[PDB]
Amino acid sequence: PIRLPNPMIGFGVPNEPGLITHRSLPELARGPPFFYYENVALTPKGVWETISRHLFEIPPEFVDSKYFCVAARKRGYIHNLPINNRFQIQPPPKYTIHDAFPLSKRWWPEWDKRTKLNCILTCTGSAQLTNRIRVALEPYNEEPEPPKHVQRYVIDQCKKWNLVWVGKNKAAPLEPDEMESILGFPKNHTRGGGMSRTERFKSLGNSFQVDTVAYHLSVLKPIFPHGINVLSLFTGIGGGEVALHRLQIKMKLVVSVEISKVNRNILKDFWEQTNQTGELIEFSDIQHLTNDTIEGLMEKYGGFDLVIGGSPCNNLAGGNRVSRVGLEGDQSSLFFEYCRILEVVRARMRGS
DNA sequence: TAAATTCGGATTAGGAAT
DNA sequence: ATTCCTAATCCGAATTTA
Ligand SMILES: Nc1ncnc2c1ncn2[C@@H]1O[C@H](CSCC[C@H](N)C(=O)O)[C@@H](O)[C@H]1O
Repeated sequence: PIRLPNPMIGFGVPNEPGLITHRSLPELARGPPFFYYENVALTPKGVWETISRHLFEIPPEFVDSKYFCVAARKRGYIHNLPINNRFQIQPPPKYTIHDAFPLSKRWWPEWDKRTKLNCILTCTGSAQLTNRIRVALEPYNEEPEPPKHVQRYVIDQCKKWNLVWVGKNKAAPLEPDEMESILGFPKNHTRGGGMSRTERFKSLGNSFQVDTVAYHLSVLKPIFPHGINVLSLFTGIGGGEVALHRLQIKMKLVVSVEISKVNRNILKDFWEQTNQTGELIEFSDIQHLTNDTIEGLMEKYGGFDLVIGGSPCNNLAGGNRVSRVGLEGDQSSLFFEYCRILEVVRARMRGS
């Protein structure tokens, strides 16, 4: 049974002890191509053991992105990248609630001792929840401090729904541009492209924390001085593309596979307004992307140097109330589609 | 009818006391 | 090996807005 590390610092995080500069990886796991798989860390029993077995028995690297941003994000990363001499993209985002939310100290109670947000999810706190918190604190506004039982109803619900103090006894959840900034994306990365505000919440909560991924992908910069061909599976709003962009790693070609059209619109928008000189190729459903097209694309452009993606975690997240059935759920089973495409790439890159 | 709103517990792990 | 607590958690779906 894989037991998650405590602290969840992986092979080491900036400004913290325990950095490991060398690991031994199984020979069946060696590149080329380099690959990078991501999923949530807190899965049902036995999920990561199944994932590792299908990804060459590489032990996952579990990192909580609270060591990179203000909001926790416990994820497991399986990859065959070198782990020595990583680096972070500058400047790093704000570390604490005080610095991330400057206007917060006007409304923040001193019995709310949070210095760190919980994980950014796809379903946001209710407006009726903000009211039930405002009504609970109302009968104690001329008292210096409300009682204890009134305090932890508010504190437990603020932690449960990731609420920040925005007004007088007003605890409201994060807005999309605040999620964008914490997740390492530039401002208004997901505003246009036909994305409704509701769709912005779901696309953001499902995405990478760019600084964490960029820290891991930073070892690629000395290896490829002329750029890389990238195979992006389950691209989303392009977390890996943004990370590679901030690392100043040229993207000669990006074959993206992402089924949501507004996500594909967000990526093409990002591709043009960053003036990417490379070519972007967008596919929709991974279940219709045949092995022969992969080989066909690899023969035109010369194989992929990196295969990066994160399969759906719908059936693995603890927030799922009706369909948290594990790796064989209808959406998270697309993890084996990731292994399918990756095996095609390895066939040409390394042989047998 | 796209968009917005609301509410709906269980599964893990760990600590600490039997 | 049990019991008992705190604690975090890339969510679905039914319904109403507009
Ligand atoms: N059948 C399918 N084919 C291709 N993509 C799919 C798919 N089913 C779900 N997806 C996509 O897989 C993505 C996983 S979310 C991961 C996206 C990435 N971590 C980011 O930075 O945004 C989702 O955006 C979802 O739309």
